[PDB]
Amino acid sequence: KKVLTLEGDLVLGGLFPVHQKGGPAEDCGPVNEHRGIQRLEAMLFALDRINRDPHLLPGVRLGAHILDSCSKDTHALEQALDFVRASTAITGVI
Amino acid sequence: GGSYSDVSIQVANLLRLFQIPQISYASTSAKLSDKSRYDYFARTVPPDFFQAKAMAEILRF
Ligand SMILES: N[C@@H](CCC(=O)O)C(=O)O
Repeated sequence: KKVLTLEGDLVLGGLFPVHQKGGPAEDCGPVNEHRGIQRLEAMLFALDRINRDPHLLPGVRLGAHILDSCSKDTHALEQALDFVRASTAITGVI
Repeated sequence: GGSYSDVSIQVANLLRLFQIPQISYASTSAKLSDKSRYDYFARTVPPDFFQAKAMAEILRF
């Protein structure tokens, strides 16, 4: 139910497995400390480095709309409608 | 709709997002019996779980 949002001129979506598949009762259970959190912080770190780069897109600021898949394909597909509901618009998906 | 199992599965993945019922008439794949994934799909034909039994029993005879 949560989404990470950062303002910008062009918005790039993201999809990461922050949570392990909980099971029948719950879709999302415990957190991935290595493949869930570190990878997302890596994407944020790259975005920060680009946004203070003068040689790469000096006048355009990139936003972000990052979602969570909970290591399940049905859950991931339900979340992915945010990318296509516009047609804020999403330029590309990491 | 849905004559080939592949077409039915692909269409079912999309229709469950908008809550639209679907009834098939020729799709006999067994994968469609898992209601945790295809929770809006029905059909008037049996699955392929019994056709294998029939074929195997024909060979044994
Ligand atoms: N039952 C076949 C379809 C064949 C037919 O149209 O009779 C299938 O699942 O591909």
